[PDB]
Amino acid sequence: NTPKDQEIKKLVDQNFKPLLEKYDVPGMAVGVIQNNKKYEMYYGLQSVQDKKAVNSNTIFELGSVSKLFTATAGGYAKNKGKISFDDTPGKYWKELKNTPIDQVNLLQLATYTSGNLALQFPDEVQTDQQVLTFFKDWKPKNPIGEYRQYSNPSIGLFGKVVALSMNKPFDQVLEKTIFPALGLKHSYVNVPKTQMQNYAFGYNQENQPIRVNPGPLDAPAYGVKSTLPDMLSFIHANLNPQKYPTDIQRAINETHQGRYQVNTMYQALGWEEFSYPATLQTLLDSNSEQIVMKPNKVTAISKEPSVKMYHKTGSTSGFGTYVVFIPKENIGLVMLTNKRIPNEERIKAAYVVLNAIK
Ligand SMILES: *[B@]([O])([C]N1[C]=C(C2=[C][C]=[C]C(C([O])=O)=[C]2)N=N1)OP([O])([O])=O
Repeated sequence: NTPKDQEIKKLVDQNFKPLLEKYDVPGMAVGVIQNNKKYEMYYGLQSVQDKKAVNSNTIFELGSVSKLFTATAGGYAKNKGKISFDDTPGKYWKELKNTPIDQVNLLQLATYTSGNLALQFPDEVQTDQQVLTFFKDWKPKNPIGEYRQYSNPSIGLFGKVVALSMNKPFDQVLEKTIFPALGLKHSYVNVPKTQMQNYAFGYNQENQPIRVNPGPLDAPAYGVKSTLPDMLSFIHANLNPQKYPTDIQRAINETHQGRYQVNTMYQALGWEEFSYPATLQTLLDSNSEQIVMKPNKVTAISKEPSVKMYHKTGSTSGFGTYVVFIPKENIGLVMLTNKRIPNEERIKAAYVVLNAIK
């Protein structure tokens, strides 16, 4: 005879709250959506030195969960006929016409299969001129389309091309088109002066306050900041795309389509996809050092499951993110922290909570 809000709170207290003491995490926001009912749980401090509590207004760095907004933007551009995933970047970024990188298509950039792009740009690459020079000087290594290497430059270039195709800088594509289409009110590429009071400090592994550094093509790769209420609205859109206008509806569905497999992990656009029900170990394997940090030969999808679940981890120097949703159970979860904790702890906490809820 316990209300649903209190049962979810108890499960999140049991599974997420102990991670704050264990990893010395100053602040955490955990959100659950089930049957279009949203539950918001806030713990600890957005700023230790200011003694400001995490709340519904607190802005967190999403890190690589930013890639889900880049993927959604690409899906929007494709379904409006602004790009094809069979196009090469040279069609939109003319200075890349007839260069080796112009042999790589947009889908291969978005899904990390160029065959010669690492996690990060070289440290020296900062300016737009330096980014252009990097891609002009790029040469293939592995056969194009065959090897997955998780890469910021790779989806970064996809983002930049999607932006060129819509005649707007990438920050404006998200802030003026995609965020408003998804009904997000407190989501930013650039947090304005009037919201800096709501922008959490991140905390590094010595619990020193830090925020993300500017970097080359940072926005499309890891540059989005958001609140728990906005991230629950984003999960709602992914659970119920039919309720949104055609353009963003088709954009969202585009991001759910598996493109290839690496064992039990299906690479969608931004999202990782699994046959549901998934075992905990399947979800843990998706974020192993081998999958995240090294190249892996991809396979064609040979078993398309009827029922799928989707997740994505995100990290910056000072922030950890995890988002997961299961269409069949009409349920999802968001975790935001202002200190990185191991990916495996995020995945396991979410797994226990989502499997225990009635
Ligand atoms: B994204 O967030 C890709 N990603 C992670 C990072 C990162 C992680 C930890 C520290 C630092 C640093 O100190 O700046 C950066 N940069 N890009 O995805 P994952 O790692 O898969 O969740």
